[PDB]
Amino acid sequence: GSGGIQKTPQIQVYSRHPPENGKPNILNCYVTQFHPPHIEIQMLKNGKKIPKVEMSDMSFSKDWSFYILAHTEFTPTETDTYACRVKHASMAEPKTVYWDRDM
Amino acid sequence: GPHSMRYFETAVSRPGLGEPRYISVGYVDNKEFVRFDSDAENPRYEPQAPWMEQEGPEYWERITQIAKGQEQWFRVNLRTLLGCYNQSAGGTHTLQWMYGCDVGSDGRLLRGYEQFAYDGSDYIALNEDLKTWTAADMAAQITRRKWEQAGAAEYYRAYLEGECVEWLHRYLKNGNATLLRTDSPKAHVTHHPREVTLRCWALGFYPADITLTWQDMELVETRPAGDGTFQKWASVVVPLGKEQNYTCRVYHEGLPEPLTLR
Amino acid sequence: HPGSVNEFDFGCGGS
Ligand SMILES: *[C@@H]1O[C@H](CO)[C@@H](O)[C@H](O)[C@H]1NC(C)=O
Repeated sequence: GSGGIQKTPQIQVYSRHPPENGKPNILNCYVTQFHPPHIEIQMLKNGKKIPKVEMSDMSFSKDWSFYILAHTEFTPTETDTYACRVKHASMAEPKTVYWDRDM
Repeated sequence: GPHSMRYFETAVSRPGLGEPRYISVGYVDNKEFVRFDSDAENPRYEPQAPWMEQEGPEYWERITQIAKGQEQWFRVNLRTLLGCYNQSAGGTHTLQWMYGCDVGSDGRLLRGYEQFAYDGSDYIALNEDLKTWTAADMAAQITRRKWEQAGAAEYYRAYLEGECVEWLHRYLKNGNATLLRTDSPKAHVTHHPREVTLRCWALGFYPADITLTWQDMELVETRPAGDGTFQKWASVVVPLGKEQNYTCRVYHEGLPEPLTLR
Repeated sequence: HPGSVNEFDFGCGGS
């Protein structure tokens, strides 16, 4: 809560297509409205680091805060859990955000 | 459809961990097309869009030398700013620069932008006239005076009206298959027992500009979906059995007739 | 195509 010099990331986790078990898709973690820009983003499958995640679309808004997309190809199943885990100076602990399949 | 080119340049200090990290990302509309990162092994500009395979080795060498010079301009101006603000070495600090041009659907220049921020708030910005500056604090008032005397604005105005527009025209033509396409939204509504939440989704659309209305409203900023298309949702909380009175509307460049759904 | 190397520094020391 040094809200004058840091901004806490907003973490959005969503698929390209409405999910269908065993149909190929893309999982996105859009990490937004943060400052300062150093950040670490992992995408997790059943609690473990997905390799070969692409980081793209780094930009900043009119209020100067930072945006970045992490994305990966995946095929959802009934029993695979997906999350985005973020570490940023604004937060004591890494934050893990779980994909909401039914939003 | 009007179009824009924009660059997002950031240096961020990391005291005791090494020199500041310098990143420059270029966009045509909302498509990233080039990127430099000082932390890469072999830092250079790299293409992020397929139309940039048309440019030759001379193009990559010249813009990579610009990034090597620009990196040092950000590192020295970070160190200047510590002395302007009487800040200690050792704290994390950030210098941002956004610049670019907007053109109409006929390609003519609509406006240009040069804006700087220190530690995530306004520093100095060029006005719409491309001639005079807005300084946001006491430090930037001194820069404004020096930059008025040196004629800084004239160098930026020459870029924004010439090079920026001429390269944006070249990229719109070379990337016309990607950049001038229209992918119309695919929309659906989801039903969430809560009150009840109605959520109108737009998926699979290009370009990013859209309007979602319910006929108050939760939403998210339009967001990239990982394959160069965009998505958006807007939600309302409605009375627990009378939700057929509610209608989601979507407007987009690819819908000559807007969608209506419930 | 990016902007060329910035010609001027901030110089915000004052007197
Ligand atoms: C600047 O910072 C130093 C060291 O932190 C401090 O002792 C000094 O009083 C400051 N000078 C001004 C003008 O605030």
